[PDB]
Amino acid sequence: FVNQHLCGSHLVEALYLVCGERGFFYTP
Amino acid sequence: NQHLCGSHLVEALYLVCGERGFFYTP
Amino acid sequence: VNQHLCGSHLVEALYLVCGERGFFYTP
Amino acid sequence: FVNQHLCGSHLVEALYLVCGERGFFYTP
Amino acid sequence: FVNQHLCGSHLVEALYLVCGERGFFYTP
Amino acid sequence: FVNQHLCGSHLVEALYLVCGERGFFYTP
Amino acid sequence: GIVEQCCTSICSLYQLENYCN
Amino acid sequence: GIVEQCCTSICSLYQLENYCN
Amino acid sequence: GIVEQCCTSICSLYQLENYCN
Amino acid sequence: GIVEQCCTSICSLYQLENYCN
Amino acid sequence: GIVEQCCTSICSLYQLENYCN
Amino acid sequence: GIVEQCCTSICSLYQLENYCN
Ligand SMILES: [Cl-]
Ligand SMILES: [Cl-]
Ligand SMILES: [Zn+2]
Ligand SMILES: [Zn+2]
Repeated sequence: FVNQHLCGSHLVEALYLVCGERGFFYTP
Repeated sequence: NQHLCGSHLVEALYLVCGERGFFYTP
Repeated sequence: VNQHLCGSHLVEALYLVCGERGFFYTP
Repeated sequence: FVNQHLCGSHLVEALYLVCGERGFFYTP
Repeated sequence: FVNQHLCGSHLVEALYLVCGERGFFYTP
Repeated sequence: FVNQHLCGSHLVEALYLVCGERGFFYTP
Repeated sequence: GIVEQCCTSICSLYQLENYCN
Repeated sequence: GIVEQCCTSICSLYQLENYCN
Repeated sequence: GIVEQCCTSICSLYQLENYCN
Repeated sequence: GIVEQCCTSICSLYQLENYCN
Repeated sequence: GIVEQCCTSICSLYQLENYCN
Repeated sequence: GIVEQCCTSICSLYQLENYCN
């Protein structure tokens, strides 16, 4: 689904900002 | 400079890695 | 709007994917 | 060449908005 | 849905660009 | 400065997320 | 607001200019 | 996962923080 | 075009590459 | 201002929050 | 080109429109 | 890491792919 795809793109951006030095795990 | 670049990296990794995804560490 | 937003992500994707080749964007 | 690469990313975004239905040719 | 949130995110990008040195006000 | 210009784009993006319903006043 | 006007239909550059300072 | 919870409804900074490493 | 092929089903790196110069 | 603090040095969310309305 | 003209000094939208096809 | 390798010189797609998990 392209809607999940576009949303996920904004999620990793938010996580990038929010999680900081901890970083994060992304997996669909 | 590194924070801005890293933002584009994560966007790039999101696209390139596909179903695998990735782990982001600074 | 959704089609416009999708296009915004597509041209970013092409910028990355096409590299030195570049691309032709037409709506 | 990271600055030119980061700039190019924002340039195409900008072109995407400004050109509307005309579209644009992007070339490095 | 998060459509309005995703949309607003692209809106502030466009306003940043359209407005130049003037800048803008952002209120939902 | 184009580097300053690129940075501000990421700033308004971030403020959009952080400020939520508060919103913000962008002014260079 | 801007969401009502510009998230249902694409706003022109002129319409975007409305929210400039 | 993060998609069902945060792509169906908007997630707060706090909700997003759960998916941090 | 690319919008028709890539805005409902996700396009791969390979599929996107078809629209490069 | 925000450029001095967040473009020469990295700003956290908490730091960004100072520039909210 | 556009990189030479617009990546050290800011190009306005009006200036950018020159690169539309 | 990725910042050292890809923020000083541009990384190709394949080089970026090295950091997929
Ligand atoms: Cl979107
Ligand atoms: Cl940047
Ligand atoms: Zn988007
Ligand atoms: Zn950037």
